[PDB]
Amino acid sequence: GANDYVPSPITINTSTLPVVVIGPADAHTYPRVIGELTGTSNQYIFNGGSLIALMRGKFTPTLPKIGKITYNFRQQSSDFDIFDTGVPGLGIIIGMAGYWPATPLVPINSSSIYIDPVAANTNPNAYNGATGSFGARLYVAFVATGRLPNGYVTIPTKQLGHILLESNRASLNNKRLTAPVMLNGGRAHHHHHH
Ligand SMILES: [Co+2]
Ligand SMILES: [Co+2]
Repeated sequence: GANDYVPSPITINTSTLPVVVIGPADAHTYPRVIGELTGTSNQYIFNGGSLIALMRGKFTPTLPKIGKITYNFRQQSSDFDIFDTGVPGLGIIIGMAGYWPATPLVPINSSSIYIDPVAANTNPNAYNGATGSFGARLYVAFVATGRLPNGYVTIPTKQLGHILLESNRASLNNKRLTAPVMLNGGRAHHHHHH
């Protein structure tokens, strides 16, 4: 049916964090970015309806934010909210972008933001060109916010936030379809030396 779009999560994997080695120069200095996860993408965060639509995606982070940190993703520098994972000593920062490669990375540093098209953040009438899917790219870096144990650190799967689907077709907009933005759990490997 015309509006039978269905949500699909976008996920990024703890297991891709490189081994974290902290030497005497950066030991006990907080906060500090300790590594980036492999960036991911999902073309079909919303997909399925038979009638094409002009769509946009609004992201809302849902973890507690405890501070800010300046960072430039390897995948200018910007401020990012540091979100508390619930694991002592570990925070995360988030960036997101449109699925299409030319769209810019959007730092997560506010209560909610349109990740694509970014024009919608200053124009409430701005949507993506009409098509059958809405997708995104996801970027995450881990932050040492405090002492971490040596060895393997278990990181449970966490929901980072959700994307709300909006459209200039009211019947689709009124569904308030939402898709989870997920950090798949894993183990970080951490070595700390003085
Ligand atoms: Co120490
Ligand atoms: Co080791």
